Amino acid sequence: VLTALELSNELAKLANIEKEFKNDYRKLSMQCKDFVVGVLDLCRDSEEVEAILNGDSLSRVKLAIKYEVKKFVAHPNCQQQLLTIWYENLSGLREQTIAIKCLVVLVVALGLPFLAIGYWIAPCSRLGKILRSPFMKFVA
Amino acid sequence: TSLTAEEERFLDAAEYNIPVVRKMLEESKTLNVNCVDYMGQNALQLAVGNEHLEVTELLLKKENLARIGDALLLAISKGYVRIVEAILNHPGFAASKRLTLSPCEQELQDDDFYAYDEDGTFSPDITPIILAAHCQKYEVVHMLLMKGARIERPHDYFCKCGDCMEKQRHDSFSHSRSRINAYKGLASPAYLSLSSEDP
Ligand SMILES: [Zn+2]
Repeated sequence: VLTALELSNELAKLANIEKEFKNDYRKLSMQCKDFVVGVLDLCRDSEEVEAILNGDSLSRVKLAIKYEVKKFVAHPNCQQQLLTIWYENLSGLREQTIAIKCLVVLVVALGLPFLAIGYWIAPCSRLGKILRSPFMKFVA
Repeated sequence: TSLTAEEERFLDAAEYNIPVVRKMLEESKTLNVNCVDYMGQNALQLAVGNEHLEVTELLLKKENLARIGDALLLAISKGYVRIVEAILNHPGFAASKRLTLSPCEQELQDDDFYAYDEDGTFSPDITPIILAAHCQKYEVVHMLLMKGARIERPHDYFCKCGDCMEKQRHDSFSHSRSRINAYKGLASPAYLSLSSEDP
């Protein structure tokens, strides 16, 4: 999978450099991307999905983002893992409606100075884990 | 190639000559039935992957055998109706819950029932009935329904039972995948038409 990602990037760079056989190199890079996406698609356990998404820190997801391997990142096997970290330390809030999320954003907007000053003790408190989740960082 | 000459001859005869298999499997202390290649398929698996009902019946005549569940799954994945009938006629399915419940949670699974070549299995959550529904084999679905195999409807997404929480704690991805597989089996036109009255 790492070999296919690197080869896809190299073939895309060659497609840019040549411009004569750009279609050939783009087709080859698409072949590499398709291979990576299929190998990810074969996963049927969390262990396999993790092994694909980071090698031996989502390393392969970051590499695919860098190399514009869009179908690998957008695959449900990767998306579920990304949502796992995204909605970390907060499980019920994932299932809430969009209106509840907007209300949470409004509450955070109202009370941002209070939580900011409480961050001096938050890591020793439970609320520090809540505010340190990626979704809460985005909301903040 | 760690396999001996006699077992190699028996295995290639099973894959391809019924009299050779009959002679090798009769009144011979050697030539173990559940032997396989180093990275190949079992004798039963080779006899089921290529359609040969009589050799499969001769292989299944032995009381002690392995990879019976994998043979059933491979036969069900295709239109091998008579092979499925012969395999289901084996006493192992009748005298156990192997036919109904999924390989992952059927039992302590010390014995390699549904096991594939080395470590894998199709997904461990796919029962023979679910696989038949997935492939849309009306005859196979009908046969499995007559044997008592039904697709168990997965619980609600927000279920709070002990089993659902236990499956959600570790490998939630496998939980979601197994739910999708069960719904793919249930939403199959074959299972829909043959499983219930007023479908
Ligand atoms: Zn439940």
